[PDB]
Amino acid sequence: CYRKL
Amino acid sequence: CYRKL
Amino acid sequence: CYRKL
Amino acid sequence: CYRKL
Amino acid sequence: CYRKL
Amino acid sequence: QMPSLAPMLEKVMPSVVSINVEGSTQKFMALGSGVIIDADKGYVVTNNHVVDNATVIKVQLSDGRKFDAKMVGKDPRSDIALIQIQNPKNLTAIKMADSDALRVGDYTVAIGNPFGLGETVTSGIVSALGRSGLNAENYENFIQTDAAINRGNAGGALVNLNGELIGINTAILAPDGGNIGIGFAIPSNMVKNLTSQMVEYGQVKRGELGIMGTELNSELAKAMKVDAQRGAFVSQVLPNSSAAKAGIKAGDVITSLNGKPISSFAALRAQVGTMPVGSKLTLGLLRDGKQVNVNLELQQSSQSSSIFNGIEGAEMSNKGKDQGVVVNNVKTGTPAAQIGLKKGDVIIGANQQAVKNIAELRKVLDSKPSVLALNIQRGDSTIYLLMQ
Amino acid sequence: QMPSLAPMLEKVMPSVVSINVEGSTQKFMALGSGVIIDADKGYVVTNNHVVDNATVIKVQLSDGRKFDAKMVGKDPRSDIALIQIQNPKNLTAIKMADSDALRVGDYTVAIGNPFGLGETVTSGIVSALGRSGLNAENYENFIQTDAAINRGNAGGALVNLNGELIGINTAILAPDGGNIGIGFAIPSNMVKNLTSQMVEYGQVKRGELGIMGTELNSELAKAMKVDAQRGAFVSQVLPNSSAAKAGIKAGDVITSLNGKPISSFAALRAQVGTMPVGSKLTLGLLRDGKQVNVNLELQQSVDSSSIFNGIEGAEMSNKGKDQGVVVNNVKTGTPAAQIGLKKGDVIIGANQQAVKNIAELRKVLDSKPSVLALNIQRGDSTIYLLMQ
Amino acid sequence: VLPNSSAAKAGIKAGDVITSLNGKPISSFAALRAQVGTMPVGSKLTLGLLRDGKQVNVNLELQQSSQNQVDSSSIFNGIEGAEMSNKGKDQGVVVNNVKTGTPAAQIGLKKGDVIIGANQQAVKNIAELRKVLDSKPSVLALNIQRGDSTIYLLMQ
Repeated sequence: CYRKL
Repeated sequence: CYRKL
Repeated sequence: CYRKL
Repeated sequence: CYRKL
Repeated sequence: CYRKL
Repeated sequence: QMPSLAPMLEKVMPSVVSINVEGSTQKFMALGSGVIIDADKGYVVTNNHVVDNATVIKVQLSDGRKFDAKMVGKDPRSDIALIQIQNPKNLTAIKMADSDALRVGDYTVAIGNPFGLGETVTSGIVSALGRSGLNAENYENFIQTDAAINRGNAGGALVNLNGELIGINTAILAPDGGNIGIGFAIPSNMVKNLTSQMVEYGQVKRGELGIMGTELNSELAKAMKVDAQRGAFVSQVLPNSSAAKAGIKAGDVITSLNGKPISSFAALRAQVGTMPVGSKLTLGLLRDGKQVNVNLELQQSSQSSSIFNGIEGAEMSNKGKDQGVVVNNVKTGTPAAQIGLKKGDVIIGANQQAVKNIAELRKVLDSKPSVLALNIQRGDSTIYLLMQ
Repeated sequence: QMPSLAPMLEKVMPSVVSINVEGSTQKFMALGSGVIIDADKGYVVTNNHVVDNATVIKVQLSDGRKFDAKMVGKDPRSDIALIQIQNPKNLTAIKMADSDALRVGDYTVAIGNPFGLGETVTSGIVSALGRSGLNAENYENFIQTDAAINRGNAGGALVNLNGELIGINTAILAPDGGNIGIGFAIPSNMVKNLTSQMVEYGQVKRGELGIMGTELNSELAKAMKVDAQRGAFVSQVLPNSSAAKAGIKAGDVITSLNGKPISSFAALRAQVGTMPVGSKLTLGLLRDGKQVNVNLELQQSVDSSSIFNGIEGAEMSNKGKDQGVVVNNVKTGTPAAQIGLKKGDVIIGANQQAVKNIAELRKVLDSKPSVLALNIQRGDSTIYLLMQ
Repeated sequence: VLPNSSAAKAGIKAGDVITSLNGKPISSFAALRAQVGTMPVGSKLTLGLLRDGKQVNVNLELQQSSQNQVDSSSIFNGIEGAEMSNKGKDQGVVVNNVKTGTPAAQIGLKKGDVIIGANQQAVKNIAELRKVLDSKPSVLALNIQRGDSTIYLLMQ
């Protein structure tokens, strides 16, 4: 699960 | 399952 | 309803 | 439903 | 299981 | 001109009866079926679990005639019971067939009283022979059939197309209490031998050969380098046993009975477990891949419910020479241990009358007094136990 | 003298076997029946729903012999699998008959192993033909029978009075898990076509004619001024398909296949779903009340779950000539869209390994790494996707 | 890396591994997320990469968010669930994200809305919006536009 900074 | 009469 | 064996 | 041959 | 005769 | 089973059935159906019984243990009522064995004497076979703990026995014929019946024998190991009609008047006996010639594929007709509706006829075929495994302690060599059989068919007849009795419908395999096409019946040859013993003695004289064993699967068959993938495997022979006197050793594999192939150990145990003492039979053995035949003769094996007719849980027999009725063993929580009697007790007398054997004792059980006083002795001590 | 079925069974029953299965998924053990198709090669047909995800498979004959068997083919769309006995020694095969000559009213004999009790035979008749609908995606042309069939009968043989294989017992209609007299079997002619592809190729070469359709009811025949009330209604013919190349137009009604009438579209669909690609057959058509016959020749015939096992909902294929795995279309809310896949992506590689097509992809899926890193590209961008 | 992103402009490629921030090693991705989520916009920092077993250092500078900049809460002091940002040059506040089951979507806010005005005052940016919410009006009449249409949404 990639999240935005 | 197994039963009598 | 329908069954297998 | 639409079935295919 | 061993049975007798 | 149409093929039908009605011509045979109008002959045999009167020989099939229904059984109404009332008893208690907490009063209950149940019902089963039965087959006229001796039309003259009034002998009707049924399942022992149909007549277990039974006070009153009423039978209704196919034609609606009512009679009264009394217990004759009972055998919970094989679930075969025999009763006798009081005042037998105008009966029709049934022909018996040789079940050892039965083949899977033969047509079968089941006759009983499912749900007390009356004599109900169903059809089927022999599903299999020698089926067993419902209760490992019973002498079970059941015949499987797709004949519709439900509660009430118990003690009913399984017959062939010529009206000959092949088996007594006994139990079914039903996950829902309703027949799914799997019924089991006790073959005639078994019931033939069992009844004949109950006719003379009221009990079955259990004779044994004195051998131990277990089932032969293909796994163990490979281990002993024996070709047969099924049969009876000889574990050991007891000393002074008929097998020891005949020449049977450990490591043998039983394959046939009187030439008739063996289906399993479980069937073979029930086969001879019902034959009367002294029955001369031949067996086929297989030791070291070499076929051997031996001839044998059964021997005696020397071993409460059968005597009270209502108090179970205590095996008892006679003692020495006119030494009373010693009780062999008692089960915990049964109608016998509920009155105090324990294993080792020796019933010497009752109600001011001495008891040398089981026959002298039942002379008081038939006297049916209001209160009973059992003068047993535990060890060298003198005690009493009271009932009713 | 009595009629009996034992003579046929004594020669045919050795052909029927019982199957014991061990697998894992939550490890499980299952049991059923099988049929020897080729005695020499040891090919044994069974139900595919019996042998799925099975690690250890042992097969026990009618006489009690145990073997180990290995998988040969499987086809869940028709529920037929083929196993091979290891060390086939002294087996008995079954002769298969032409099921397309079967008629409602023929006597049937079922053979199987209900509840692991053993080889159990029951009798019945052909209730109906062409039955389908228990699982609409499956190719089912079931024969209905009142022959008794319970849990474990699966993979068993359905034979006529001569012992020739007519069908493979598959499923029952039991709201309570016990038989009530409705068994379904897949006709032998379908089993004969489905087994023959697993012998040569190990899978089924699914062929297509290239037409859409649905069942013909009595209401539709009135609108189309068609006489026949049952059959296959041609919605359309697909371009460059075998059927289109053959002269089939929309609005036609199919009536026969190889001279044999057709029971239903869902039954006709099951027929060809078993025949190998290119089989030349004859069709009965009906356009404007005139019969037209045509010979045909199947043509050859993608999801993410076809190369995934668990992740569906994204249409994908190869790009150009060794240009990666392009994504055709994705539905928002699928196991592929749950991991971010979008329509138009171009899979370049994964885990530092280049990917030119589905074949180079499937070379690394078999390596089964713990975590996967796809090097796909969306437009001018280069992105990554992770799995497991 | 997103297009027109400082990382893309700095020379950062996908599949790389970050190891340090300003020299201080990074414990995890979630920890770095919290580090930079507090740094003021334009904060100049240095990063340490590991690509094909090669160490890389980069100078970078924080940028604003044209997507999911300002969530609803910090403006209304009680209404969450709507991430929003400015449009064009004083062309309103488009809502980037609306959460399912939150106080913002409970009044009907969807993605794509473009707020032009509210309570007879044209609204061009989040400051002009907050300039009316500090007035704390009893009821709020939003002259937003969804698509080519000009609609209204009410509050309190």
